[PDB]
Amino acid sequence: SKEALIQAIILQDQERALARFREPIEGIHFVDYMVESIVSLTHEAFGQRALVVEIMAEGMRNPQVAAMLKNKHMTITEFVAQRMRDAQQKGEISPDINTAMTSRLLLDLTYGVLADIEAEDLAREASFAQGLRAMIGGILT
Amino acid sequence: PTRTRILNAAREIFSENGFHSASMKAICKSCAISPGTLYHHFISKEALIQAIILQDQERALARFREPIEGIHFVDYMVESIVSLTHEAFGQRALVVEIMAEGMRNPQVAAMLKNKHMTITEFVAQRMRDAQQKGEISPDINTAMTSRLLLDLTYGVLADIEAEDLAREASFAQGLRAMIGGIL
Ligand SMILES: O=C(O)[C@H]1O[C@@H](Oc2ccc([N+](=O)[O-])cc2)[C@H](O)[C@@H](O)[C@@H]1O
Ligand SMILES: O=C(O)[C@H]1O[C@@H](Oc2ccc([N+](=O)[O-])cc2)[C@H](O)[C@@H](O)[C@@H]1O
Repeated sequence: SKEALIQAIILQDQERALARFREPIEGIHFVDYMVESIVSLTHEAFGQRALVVEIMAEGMRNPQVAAMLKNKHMTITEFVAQRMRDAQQKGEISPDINTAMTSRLLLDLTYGVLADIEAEDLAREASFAQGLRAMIGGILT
Repeated sequence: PTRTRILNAAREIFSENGFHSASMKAICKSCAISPGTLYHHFISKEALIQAIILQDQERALARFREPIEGIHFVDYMVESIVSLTHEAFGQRALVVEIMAEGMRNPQVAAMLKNKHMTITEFVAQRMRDAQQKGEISPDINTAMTSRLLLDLTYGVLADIEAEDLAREASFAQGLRAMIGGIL
C-alpha cells in the first residue's frame, strides 16, 4: 500500500528534525539557534524537500496520512517546546510566551520556507536571515 | 460557461486525487463533455493548472489590490492569514498539491514563480502605503519581507490543523509577534 511507504518516509523526515532538538542546546542563544535551523533548510537537497511537500499535499486528501503528519508534527513541537523551556530558565527568552503555540507557528514557518522553490536563491541575500531573525526573535520575546 | 464548469470539475478531481492520479478522462465525465471539448479549452493538465493558479492568485490579489484603511497593516496581514484557515479545505489542499507539483515539474515551477512574484509585488505596495502612514518601520526590505510573509502564509495554509489552532487567542497573537517583528 502507498500509506505504508509514506509512513516510513515520514519517520525519516521526522528524524532529521529531531536531531536538531533532541539534545540540550549549550552555549548558543535559542534565538540564534532557531534562526540557523530554519535558514539551513534552504541548503538541504531539493528532492528531499520536494518529497516532504508531496507528503504534506497527500495528507490534505488522505486521512490516514494526515494522522501520520499529526503525530510527526506533535513529536517535533514537543522537542522544540522543551528547548524553549530551557531557554526560558536560562533567561534567554520571555517566560510569558505560550511555548506550545509558539513551537507550532515556528514549525509552520519552517514548512513555508521548506516549500519555497526559490528558497536557495533568497538565502543568498543578507536580508533573508535578518528577516527570519526579526520574525523568530519577535515571537520569542 | 463551459470553461468554468471544466475548471470546477478539474478543481474537484485534482484536490481529491492529486496531479499524478487525476485523469482528463475523469474530468470530462464530471462535467459531461467529450475530450475534444476539453482539449479545445485546455490542451494539457499543465494548462489546467495554469488557469487554477490564476484563480488562486486573484483571491490573493483581492486582499491587497486596494489600499488598507481603518486597520493597522500588521493586524490586516494577521487577519488575512486567520481568514485563510477558514477557507474551503479542498481549496487549500489544491494550493499545496500545486506547490508540490511545482517542485517536480519545471512547467509548474515557472507558473508559481510568476504567481508568487505578482502577490509579493502587491503586498509590497501596501507595505509602502503602511510606511507612509507610520505603521511600519521605513527601513525594511519590502521585497524580501513580502516573500517571507508569503512563505509564512503558505506554511499556515498547509497546516492541516490550522483551523483548530485558530480557535485559540494565542494563534493570532503569535502571528502578530512574528509579523510585527519583521515590520
Ligand atoms: O520536519 C521536516 O520534514 C524537516 O524538519 C527539518 O528540521 C526542522 C527545522 C526547524 C523546525 N522548526 O523551526 O520548527 C523543525 C524541524 C529538517 O532539517 C528537514 O530535513 C526535515 O525535512
Ligand atoms: O496565494 C494563494 O494561493 C492563497 O492566498 C490567500 O490570500 C493571501 C492571504 C495572506 C497572504 N499573506 O499574508 O502574504 C497572501 C495571500 C487566499 O485567501 C487563498 O484563497 C489563496 O489560495
